[PDB]
Amino acid sequence: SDKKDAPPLLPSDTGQGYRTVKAKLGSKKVRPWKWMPFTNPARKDGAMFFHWRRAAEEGKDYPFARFNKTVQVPVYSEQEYQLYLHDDAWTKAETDHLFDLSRRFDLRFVVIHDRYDHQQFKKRSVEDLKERYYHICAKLANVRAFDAGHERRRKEQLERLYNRTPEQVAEEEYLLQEL
Amino acid sequence: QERRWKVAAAKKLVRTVVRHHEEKQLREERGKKEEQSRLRRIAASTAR
Amino acid sequence: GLGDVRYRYCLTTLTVPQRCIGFARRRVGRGGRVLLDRAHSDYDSVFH
Amino acid sequence: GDEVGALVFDIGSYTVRAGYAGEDCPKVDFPTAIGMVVEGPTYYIDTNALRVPRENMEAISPLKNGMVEDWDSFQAILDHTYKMHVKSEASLHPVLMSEAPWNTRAKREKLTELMFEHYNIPAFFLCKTAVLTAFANGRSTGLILDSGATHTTAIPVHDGYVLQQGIVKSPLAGDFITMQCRELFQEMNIELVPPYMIASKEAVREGSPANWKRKEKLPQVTRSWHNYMCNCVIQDFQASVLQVSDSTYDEQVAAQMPTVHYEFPNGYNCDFGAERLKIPEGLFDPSNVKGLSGNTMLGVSHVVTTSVGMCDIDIRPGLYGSVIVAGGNTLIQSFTDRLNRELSQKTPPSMRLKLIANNTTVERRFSSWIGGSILASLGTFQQMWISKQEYEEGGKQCVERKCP
Amino acid sequence: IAALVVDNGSGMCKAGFAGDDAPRAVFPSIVGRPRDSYVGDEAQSKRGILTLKYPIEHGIVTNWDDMEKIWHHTFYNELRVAPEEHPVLLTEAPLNPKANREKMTQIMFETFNTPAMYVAIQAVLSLYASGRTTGIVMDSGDGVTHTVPIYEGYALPHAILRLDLAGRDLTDYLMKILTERGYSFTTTAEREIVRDIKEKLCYVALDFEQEMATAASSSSLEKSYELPDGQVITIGNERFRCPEALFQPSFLGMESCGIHETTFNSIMKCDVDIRKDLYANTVLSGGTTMYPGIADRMQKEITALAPSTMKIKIIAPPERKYSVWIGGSILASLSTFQQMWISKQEYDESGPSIVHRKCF
Ligand SMILES: Nc1ncnc2c1ncn2[C@@H]1O[C@H](COP(=O)(O)OP(=O)(O)OP(=O)(O)O)[C@@H](O)[C@H]1O
Repeated sequence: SDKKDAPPLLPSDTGQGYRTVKAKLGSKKVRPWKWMPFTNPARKDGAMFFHWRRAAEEGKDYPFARFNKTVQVPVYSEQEYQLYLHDDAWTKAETDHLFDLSRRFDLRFVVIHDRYDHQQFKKRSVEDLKERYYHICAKLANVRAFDAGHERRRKEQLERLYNRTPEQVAEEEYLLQEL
Repeated sequence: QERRWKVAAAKKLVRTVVRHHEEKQLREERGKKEEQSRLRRIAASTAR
Repeated sequence: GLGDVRYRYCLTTLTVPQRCIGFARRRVGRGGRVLLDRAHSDYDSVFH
Repeated sequence: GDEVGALVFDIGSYTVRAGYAGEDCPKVDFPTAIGMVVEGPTYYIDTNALRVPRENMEAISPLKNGMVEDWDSFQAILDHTYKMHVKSEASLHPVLMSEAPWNTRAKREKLTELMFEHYNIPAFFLCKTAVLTAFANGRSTGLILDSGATHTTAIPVHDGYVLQQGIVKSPLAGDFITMQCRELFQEMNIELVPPYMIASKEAVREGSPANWKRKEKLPQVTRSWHNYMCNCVIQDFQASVLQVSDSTYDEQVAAQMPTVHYEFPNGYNCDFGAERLKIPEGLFDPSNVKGLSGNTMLGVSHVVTTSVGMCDIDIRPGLYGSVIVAGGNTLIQSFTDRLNRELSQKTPPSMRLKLIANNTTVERRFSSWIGGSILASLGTFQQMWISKQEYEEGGKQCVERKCP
Repeated sequence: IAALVVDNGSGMCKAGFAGDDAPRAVFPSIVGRPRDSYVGDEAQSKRGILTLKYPIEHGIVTNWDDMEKIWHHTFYNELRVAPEEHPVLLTEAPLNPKANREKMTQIMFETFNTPAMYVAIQAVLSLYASGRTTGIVMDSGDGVTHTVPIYEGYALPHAILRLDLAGRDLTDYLMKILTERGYSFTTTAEREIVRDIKEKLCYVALDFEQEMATAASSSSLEKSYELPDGQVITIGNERFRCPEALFQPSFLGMESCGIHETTFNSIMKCDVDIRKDLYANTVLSGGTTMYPGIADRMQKEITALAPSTMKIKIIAPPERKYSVWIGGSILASLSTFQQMWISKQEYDESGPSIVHRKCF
């Protein structure tokens, strides 16, 4: 945002005094703007909203539709789960719930786990979901044809380092640099 | 940034308006004083 | 420094008000208007 | 061009903020409370109809800590908002309402039902108040400390989504300080003349009991209404007098620092010394307080530590780089710096910890609404709104399918 | 060349050139649709064949075709100036919706082909006329009253309070009291004669019960007034009971707080630090805020209401009714303001939303 500094500088035409630009403005006229209804092609349901546009671009298209990209999701209903997307600890219900939720939260694993329903299904950590998603993607790749454990070691190493009591933090960090 | 620009612009504009009013009042006071001194100098020129 | 990737203010000089404004970076606000942001750098006095 | 005719409603615990998308500040800010009279909600709405004394009129709040307590009173609040402050019939304007993350999902469903069915707005959306407060500052990785009159809470947000289970709730809020100053009034015997009777200002020097007269025309007022107005008076007192110590409260320092002066509505005036510094320490350490001092009470620094800890380290470093303080209670003088030192002690400074600067009344209260204004005019966001034709099934299924 | 300062009141339209001390053209904001279209100056004379509409209610534009016609009249008849050759400064009530400001910009640039435009808040312009860096503005305009706190020229939108009584409904209440007197004034012409009676006679009393006692004890309050029909009437007790309604809206029958109470409310809504400075600088603007003695009644009222420790000063210059137009003229005459105009290029590229990017 800012750090409490001078105000922004904005474009202006009527610097000087509209005696300079009297001619440059009088000789031209504006393109007629209109409040026009539009429907974004990115909308699965064809709802319509208003906004200001030039009345020569009316109803053309919504430039932000190109931001509507989505990441893929695997598919299985009756037999692909048993044949290819096999599992022995996760039910079809839990896998489908996790997959729909991952689409909800666009494979943002942390908030995915945050939502992961702990009372419709048994508890588990983020890296379990991450590695299971990797496994399902690998299986899909095979039919359609770095290490989670070290990440757990990560979480525990950071937890130990930070939970370290302040005096030990200072002493060890001294010991850290001395050698 | 727009809020910052608007606060700074309102400050500058209101303070320029206050400046306009103060300069105007000082100009009227100076005009009265100058008229008094001009009449005094005309009196001095005639007496002289 | 900490190497923040977004706060890339830099020395700039305008053309009509031809002077070194100091640390300023360019941005597009609503309506497609290119705005220069600014810092109140401690170098502010050096730019005389 | 990214804007639509969007209205951003941000109903917190104290005041309702209604304004148009793209607006720098909320258009209107009038209190959550609302008047009542015998027959349904025969009524009185904003700071102009909620203050004139009346024959046995009673004041209630359709809200409580942000969750709706009476949907009919909420509906009439909204009706008056649209009728006068925004003065545009609601049938055309997309709306996005802010709800506290801990507000029930069923209440979100019922709110959507009321909105769409009755008011027949053509679009809708929901996004949490903490989410919107972090929205205002442009930060994906942020930690929010919201503290209004009725509740104080700390909530982290990453990727713009709340860590829904990472919610910390602490009644140590504006009402906590208000009760503390109330017991202060009682202990040193302030008689709280309500401003609405006083008609004379025979003021007196320091400490003396000021003289005054009550207007003969005054009719009887229900106790709830008088309670509300004197509560507003003591809220003004909270704003004016309270100050927070930089470090842990000390008696000798608190006495040494110069006292401050407050005058009451009737002309009674008094000077405060160490008590004003002591009071916010109650928020920062509930133990010293009367009654509301059990170990169950959790202070600000403990609240932030608890909220930060409950989330794993994949985002905790992000929380380190930005601590965002919003809501009313954060405006107590020198509260933010005290919180900053408090966290610098509680949270190991071993890694990168920064605050995020925001001071003024506009920036703290309305940062919840400012984020909503930022969203509503956002170009990509226009696809997200719940349309009426969508609503036909969305109010039930997609009010959750869409708004996390 | 000169900038056009058109102030769109709630029943009174003021126009003139930037730098002029007073609004040259003042005409009521009436528009009539025959039973062609005519605006106040001719509309007020053409009533018999005409039905009169107001395009501004409570300072917010009601419908845009009538306001279009008001601006057409303003320029081409009252000012005779070409809109294509002069910059235009428009003033709109505080808390005007975004759509209304955008439509104002659209109407100006599209229909009237103005080269440069600006929309400024009426209260801030009244402050400019007063000439104070910070202040609280009480503008009892033509159709609505607004209490606007201003810090460093920046209007604080959250604290602005609207109370929906002002000169017009006050005149209606005067018509009520005047029927109570035993007279009768119902027609539009009779309503305007009551308007003239209000302008000539009434005042804001320093003390209500005291003045009731005085009126009962003394007949001196009675003054004679001459009607267009030729007869003569006397107005006494009514001279202040109607203005008294400002501070006790219950007299109107409206169920809201009075002017001084609403000013207290607005002051409270502002940040505590600047409350002292707002107290020191209270500005009375608007058309119906220029009753005699109203300033002193306000002074006593908010001395009583406000903490006795803070000096309340009431600023009500003798021509406060035009203070908004004078502020507009001062603003348009500034060299520093010239950089704030909205040019044709900026509307052409950014559209009506440009009014919000640089013109608050
Ligand atoms: N100067 C002040 N400093 C601190 N608190 C203040 C001040 N002035 C008023 N307050 C009180 O602080 C609170 C203002 O915040 P408010 O209750 O409006 O927050 P909110 O945005 O609605 O959030 P929340 O969901 O926490 O209630 C109210 O209790 C108000 O009485």
